[PDB]
Amino acid sequence: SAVSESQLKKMVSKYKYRDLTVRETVNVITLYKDLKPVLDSYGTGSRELMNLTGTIPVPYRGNTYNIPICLWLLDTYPYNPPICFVKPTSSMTIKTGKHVDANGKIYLPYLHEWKHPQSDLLGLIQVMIVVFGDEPPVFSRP
Amino acid sequence: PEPTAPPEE
Repeated sequence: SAVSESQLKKMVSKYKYRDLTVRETVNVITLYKDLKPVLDSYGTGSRELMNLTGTIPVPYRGNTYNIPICLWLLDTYPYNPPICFVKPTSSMTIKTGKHVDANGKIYLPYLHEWKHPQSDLLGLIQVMIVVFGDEPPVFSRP
Repeated sequence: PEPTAPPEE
């Protein structure tokens, strides 16, 4: 159970910067085993984009949580930042706040000033782990 | 492996 580069290259067939997107995607899914590349429609049935869906390990108050996220890579990735969302399961609820809006969209200085090649997905996830470690984007349903 | 979240606090 693993995704080969061939399957990835196919997903980003319509992207403007293919090799760059594939390279970073491989780097991300190798380090973060619970993130998986998925090709799905975004907003319109004709608008297919690849996203990384799954969880990332976030330490909070002495315990590690698998925070559910979805990172949509635009067809202009890595020159434009990904559009990121928290994806709560039925057992949790989104915590609207400083870094999460009403739709679950994530806001971070790293995304706001995103600039290739200094900015990348590995750096973005590292930031998320730190920021969400201070303020979780989701909490369980008590 | 499985999505988890901390309790309110």
